[PDB]
Amino acid sequence: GLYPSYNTSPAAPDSTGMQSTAVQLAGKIRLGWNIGNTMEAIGGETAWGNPMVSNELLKLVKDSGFDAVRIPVAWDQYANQESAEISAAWLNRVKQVVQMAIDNELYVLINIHWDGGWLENNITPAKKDENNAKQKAFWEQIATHLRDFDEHLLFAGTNAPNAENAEQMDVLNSYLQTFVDAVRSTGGKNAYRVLVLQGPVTDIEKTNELWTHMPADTATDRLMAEVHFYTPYNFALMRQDESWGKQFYYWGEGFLSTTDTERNPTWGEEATIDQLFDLMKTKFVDQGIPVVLGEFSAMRRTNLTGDALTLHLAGRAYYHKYVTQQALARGLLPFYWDNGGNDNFSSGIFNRQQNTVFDQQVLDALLEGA
Ligand SMILES: *[C@H]1O[C@H](CO)[C@@H](O[C@@H]2O[C@H](CO[C@H]3OC[C@@H](O)[C@H](O)[C@H]3O)[C@@H](O[C@@H]3O[C@H](CO[C@H]4OC[C@@H](O)[C@H](O)[C@H]4O)[C@@H](O[C@@H]4O[C@H](CO)[C@@H](O)[C@H](O)[C@H]4O)[C@H](O)[C@H]3O)[C@H](O)[C@H]2O)[C@H](O)[C@H]1F
Repeated sequence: GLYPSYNTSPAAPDSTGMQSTAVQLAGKIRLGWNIGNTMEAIGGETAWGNPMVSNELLKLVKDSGFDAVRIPVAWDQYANQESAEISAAWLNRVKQVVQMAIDNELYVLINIHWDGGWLENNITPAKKDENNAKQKAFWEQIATHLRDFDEHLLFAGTNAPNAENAEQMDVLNSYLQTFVDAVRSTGGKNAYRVLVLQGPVTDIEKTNELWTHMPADTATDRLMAEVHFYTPYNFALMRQDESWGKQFYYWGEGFLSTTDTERNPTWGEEATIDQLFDLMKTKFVDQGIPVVLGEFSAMRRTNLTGDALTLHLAGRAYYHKYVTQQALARGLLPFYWDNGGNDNFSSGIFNRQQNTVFDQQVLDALLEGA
């Protein structure tokens, strides 16, 4: 025992408000919104330029057409490093955000995010034992504190674990098992809660290649898989050209340039999106395991001027509709990655300071795809 036990009040198993299976719950969610760069920000909830989460925001998210929110949460910076005890004040703040999301009739997925990297960048044999110990200690606390919420609340054990090979995959399977056991151990509604497990690098191709089995669960039919999606990188995230490749400003049938043609895609088009999603349908969905698509977005390039900009914006919108639509058609639940920014290279579709829509075009694209 590196750390004390935090499974200090285990409760009797409680199935009340927990009647849905993972498949049934996935049936209720078609469009999801990440509260990005907020509860996971290093330095505090407001450290990365977003205000504290308010009811008014969650209300706008609901009223705009989202069924669910994914809330990235940081924990390690709030914990005593000797004991792994998480601040009581932080636990209550997270609980409070969950409560308000569930009061606006949203499903809610809470994780341990990148979190400064303690687990995420350490899917390795040398770190396996210490990280399991912290995974267990944190999840005991988070689950105990959030135990009484009904099936509107789901937990995801990690964010984007960096497992690049079979030996790292084995370590990841260990981290994911530690998460399930920790949560189930607390009892209460946590005996039945739907949990979400992440694939290697949350990458479709690597998941298809390395994923072996789901963790063992004392509960029946209560697990989902998770991947993320930024294909093609050159369009969605790349901000400068490199020796290895050029940025794409434009994407989709009908929105390609004839003037700056080096800025059209050379890969990662519709057929590729289709092919990648079909891998997750076969590995998971077709086997009765839904798949959460926890993170996707193509950033805005507002450093373009004139018809270049207009064309980028059209393709950028279509990209979000196509991903949303083609993911839903295959049993993946799309959660848009929103960082709150309204400036160049950002992904915020709301203006968080005013509780209004900043990017109506991408909002409509998402809803149409939905
Ligand atoms: C899936 O991928 C998503 C897309 O990459 C991830 O979201 C992105 O997260 C990074 C944080 O990265 C850490 O967590 C993820 C790990 O994979 C990384 O290895 C870690 O480094 C965010 O970057 C942070 O952004 C904040 C906020 O400001 C920026 O973003 C908003 C935009 O409007 C603005 O123009 C950007 O400047 C940065 O905080 C600011 O920093 C400056 C400089 O010190 C300071 O003046 C500001 O006051 C301060 O607010 C921060 O330094 C930067 O790391 C991405 O914005 C986010 O999209 C997702 O986490 C992953 F799971």
